[PDB]
Amino acid sequence: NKVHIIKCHFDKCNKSYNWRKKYGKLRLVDHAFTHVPHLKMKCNFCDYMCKGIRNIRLHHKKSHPDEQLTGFGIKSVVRTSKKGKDLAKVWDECFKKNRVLQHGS
DNA sequence: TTGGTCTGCTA
DNA sequence: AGCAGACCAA
Ligand SMILES: [Zn+2]
Ligand SMILES: [Zn+2]
Repeated sequence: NKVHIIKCHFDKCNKSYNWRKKYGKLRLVDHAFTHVPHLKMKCNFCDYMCKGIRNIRLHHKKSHPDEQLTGFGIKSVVRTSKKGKDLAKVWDECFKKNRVLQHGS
């Protein structure tokens, strides 16, 4: 579980992250989504909107503590979003070239 | 908010 | 495994 330098390969982006296998991909997925125009996470309990899985979960925790029901899992985003193909596409454009992001290597 | 870092378990 | 909840710092 050593530290790896993960680089975003999207056009004109110089973002990089210190990353370990155990971290998982939340921060990386959210960064890829910043390259998706007009993509927004809408709160299912009010008119709040934001970008990013981490942010919408923080909104749920702070603004809706009576809703014990949890937000979406990271492995549900691609397969249930109407723009899921675009989301998986922007992930590949951003991070696919980082070989260590592959499972089992 | 976001980054850097951390880790128990539906281990 | 790595999700996803956690901390503090900026
Ligand atoms: Zn980027
Ligand atoms: Zn809300």
